[PDB]
Amino acid sequence: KQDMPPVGGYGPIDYKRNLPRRGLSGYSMFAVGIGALLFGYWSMMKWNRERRRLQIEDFEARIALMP
Amino acid sequence: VAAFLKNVWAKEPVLVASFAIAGLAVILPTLSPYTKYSLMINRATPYNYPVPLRDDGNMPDVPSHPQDPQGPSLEWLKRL
Repeated sequence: KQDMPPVGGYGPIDYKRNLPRRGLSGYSMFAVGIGALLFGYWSMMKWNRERRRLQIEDFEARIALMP
Repeated sequence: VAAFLKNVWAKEPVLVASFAIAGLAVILPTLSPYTKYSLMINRATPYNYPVPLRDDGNMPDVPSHPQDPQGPSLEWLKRL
């Protein structure tokens, strides 16, 4: 008399197949790429030109002496 | 030819991006006035020694004093 089949309690689990967790698509990408890229170029011309100012300063001490 | 940019950018999207960097690179050095500031600096970098010359009568300009306003003005860069 002690056999298995239970009265209730069932799901089931799915046979489904989906995980569309997107994801900033469709022209939202290529937008964070370009602006941060020119931001790095914007970081230039305030350092290389600044080091160029120090570069003439470095060559200044050479020319002032040597007579 | 209007879909020709939309039947290869959905077909081979690698060299299409190369030709756009082949473009926008040849054209722009002839466009913005930030160039020729590249030329004014790259000539005004003193390597060698500026040797003075001999006076005889003239004197058109530039006496012996270095801190006199007697030469050019490249001092815009320090103000820049």
